Amino acid sequence: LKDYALEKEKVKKFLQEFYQDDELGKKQFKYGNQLVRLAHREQVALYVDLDDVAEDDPELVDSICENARRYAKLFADAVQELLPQYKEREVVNKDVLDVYIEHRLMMEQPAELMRRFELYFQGPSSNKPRVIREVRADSVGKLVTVRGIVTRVSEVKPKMVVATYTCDQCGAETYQPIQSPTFMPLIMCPSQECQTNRSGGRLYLQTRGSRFIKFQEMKMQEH
Amino acid sequence: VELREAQRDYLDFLDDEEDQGIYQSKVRELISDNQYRLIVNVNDLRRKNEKRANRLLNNAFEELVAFQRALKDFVASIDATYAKQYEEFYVGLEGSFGSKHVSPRTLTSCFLSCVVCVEGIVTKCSLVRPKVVRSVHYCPATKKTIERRYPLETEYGLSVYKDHQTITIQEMPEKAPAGQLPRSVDVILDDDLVDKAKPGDRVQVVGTYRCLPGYTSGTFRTVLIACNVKQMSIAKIKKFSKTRSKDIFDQLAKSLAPSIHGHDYVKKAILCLLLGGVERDLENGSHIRGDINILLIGDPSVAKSQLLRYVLCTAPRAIPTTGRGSSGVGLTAAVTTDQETGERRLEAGAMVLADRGVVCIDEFDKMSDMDRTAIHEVMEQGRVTIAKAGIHARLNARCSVLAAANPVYGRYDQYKTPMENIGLQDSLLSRFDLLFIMLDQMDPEQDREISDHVLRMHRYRAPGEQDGDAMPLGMVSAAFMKKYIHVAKIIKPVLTQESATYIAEEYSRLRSQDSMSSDTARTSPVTARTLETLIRLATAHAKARMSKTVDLQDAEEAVELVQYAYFKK
DNA sequence: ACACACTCTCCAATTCTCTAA
DNA sequence: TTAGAGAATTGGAGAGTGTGTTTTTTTTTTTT
Ligand SMILES: Nc1ncnc2c1ncn2[C@@H]1O[C@H](COP(=O)(O)OP(=O)(O)NP(=O)(O)O)[C@@H](O)[C@H]1O
Ligand SMILES: [Mg+2]
Ligand SMILES: [Zn+2]
Repeated sequence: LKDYALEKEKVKKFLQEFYQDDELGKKQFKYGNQLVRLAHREQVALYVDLDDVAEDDPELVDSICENARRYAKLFADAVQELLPQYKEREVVNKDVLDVYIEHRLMMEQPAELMRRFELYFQGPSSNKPRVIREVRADSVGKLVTVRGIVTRVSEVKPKMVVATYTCDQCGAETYQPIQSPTFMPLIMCPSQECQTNRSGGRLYLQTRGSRFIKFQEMKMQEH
Repeated sequence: VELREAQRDYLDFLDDEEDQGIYQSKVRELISDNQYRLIVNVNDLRRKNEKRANRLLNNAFEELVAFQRALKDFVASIDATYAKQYEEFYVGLEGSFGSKHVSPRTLTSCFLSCVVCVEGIVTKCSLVRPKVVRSVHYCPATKKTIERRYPLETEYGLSVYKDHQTITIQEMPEKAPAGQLPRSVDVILDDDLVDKAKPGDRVQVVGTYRCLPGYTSGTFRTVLIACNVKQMSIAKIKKFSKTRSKDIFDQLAKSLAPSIHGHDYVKKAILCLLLGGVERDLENGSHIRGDINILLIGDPSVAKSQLLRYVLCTAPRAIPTTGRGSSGVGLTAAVTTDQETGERRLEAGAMVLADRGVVCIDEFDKMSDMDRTAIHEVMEQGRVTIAKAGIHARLNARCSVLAAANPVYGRYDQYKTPMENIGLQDSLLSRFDLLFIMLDQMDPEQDREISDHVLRMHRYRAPGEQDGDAMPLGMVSAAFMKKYIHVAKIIKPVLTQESATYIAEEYSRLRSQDSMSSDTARTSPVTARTLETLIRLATAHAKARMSKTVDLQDAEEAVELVQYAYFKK
């Protein structure tokens, strides 16, 4: 397998150096500009285009198309590492969830809780759309493109991403990142003071601190 | 440990380049097409090595694994890089199996672990879904990984899966023993064999018969793990069509259904139904119906039912139905609970299964009108709209309907008009292309030849049968007819200015004559649908000639046919 | 895979007894 | 007189084991 550290540096190089002959050929480095907007919280999602990557490294594009999930995580971490370099400005406080984070910083002075951006791939122009019948089991885990008609859509629901608890006795806080479709919550304090004294303090979950994302379910059908 | 020598036998059988090199050529083709299964003919194996061939059929499992390994080594010896692209290779079998050819009734518990060759008719399918064979997990913090076959996080791109499906085969009903219902068996399809058969198909499956486990009651369920799946259904046609000495369409029509005497025009119309017209589409999104529908009405004992039972045997993808024995749900589609997955889904009815085919409705006048409401949408637009089991869908049901009925009061009445004798609604009667009336006119001159022909038919005995035998319970040749019709279904001929002009002028003349005529002398009114019918019939006649143009001869034949159908007492 | 009910074990807390501060 | 060390009895903290878990065809009475 590849060294994902080397791949991380290659991705950083792409973000740092790529220009699409952009802004009417003025070569203003589209992804650098995007990183400025992301750093100043002007924008949330970032759609990286695989046709741009193909100009420098088609083998990287092929590496992405199979086992896409690894490269999703990789690109997200690369963007988080590069974001402070494109910052120059202090942003105004505008969200209760971030007021909690600000209090947490003030008291301190995991990264998943702070990572307020989304990263998605726009498919390479080589890949023609499949019909819903041709997405067979040899395509598990691979990036695909599909075409059809929508039949049903749900309302938008809050989906849990990381839970935040508080302890009645010791005044500390704890975190629990969520990935599977289900989880089991915490009960009793794992901090060293409570544990060593066996003082039995309980954990209360805080909807003012935990992180949520907009989630919706949909169905699509053959022509 | 003789299997290492058995594998050695199979490897030197596969290395046939020293003796005419057929199997090496086939393996080379397999490589070029990027495939991973081979089909071996058991006759060749039996010829080269009697011992190994006769042992394979009685020890399916232990012998086939050796054959697979021999194939893997041989392809690796040709190209190691190609051999590394796939985990394992497969082999399928064909030829003559002798005593192992069975049916779902004759297959019994003594056949377990034999290679068997079952045949029957497919009745249902489950949905394709994946199965896991090898799973992988990885840790980026340590560059560590683990695997399993059938902390760290799962690697979907390093793991691998394969497809799985279930189908069911049923005994041929013509072969059932007296007074019993047909038997059936469950077949498993896997990897590259999924979705190779659908309901109503006649198939022949090769596989290994095996039990499935199930405290235990000491009782098992048996299934057939398929190993291969098979389906069943130029110069002569060129020189025959090139002759041009006679009107070929008349000869083919005369030769239709030799047992049945008389009824020339009905035979010609049925041949047009078998050949069909052609579709056309318009820039506004509209389209013209290419298929033809026919209706027959008449007295008892005038061979109406026999013509339906004949078309059903001499046309591809044809379905029977009777008016009293069927329901609207059965005609269109019904909701079904799957026992493999637990899910609810639709199942095709009679008119859906007849897509791009023919459907024969006998005893049409005994249907409840609620079923005719279902038939209306199908006959007009070729689609059927369904709103059940969480699905809102527009299914495809493009088919030609051939239907037969008997008049009101049982025997047709000469002193009443056609619209009085015929029991159906005028709206429904406007959908069929042609409507024929048939009557038992008791002339002795005609009875002479009819009775003679029937009696000749009852004295025949087949040449393979002896003087006193009785059977157990359980002119153009037919073969050429099938082949000629099958090739003629490709031609797609086109209008000519002269034929279009003739049809337009003649339609205006016919409309004037109809305007002069009265309902006491006609079956139904003449409108634009008459033009569509004329165009379809002329197209079909041109199609029979294989002439790329629709000619004046085709148009003249078409108008004569509809003239006879509409303007005779 | 994840919860009740039951059985069982070993570690060390509580008191008796003898002794020194 | 007040307090600590060595020996005996007993509670309970903890581990291990066993088990459970809408959608189609056909009849009958009474409404038409
Ligand atoms: N011209 C004929 N040639 C051959 N057999 C004929 C002919 N006319 C009648 N028959 C016989 O008629 C019998 C009944 O045929 P059938 O198709 O049921 O007639 P039908 O018009 O459908 N009458 P019915 O089903 O009662 O409405 C068959 O056994 C045939 O042998
Ligand atoms: Mg009949
Ligand atoms: Zn605590």
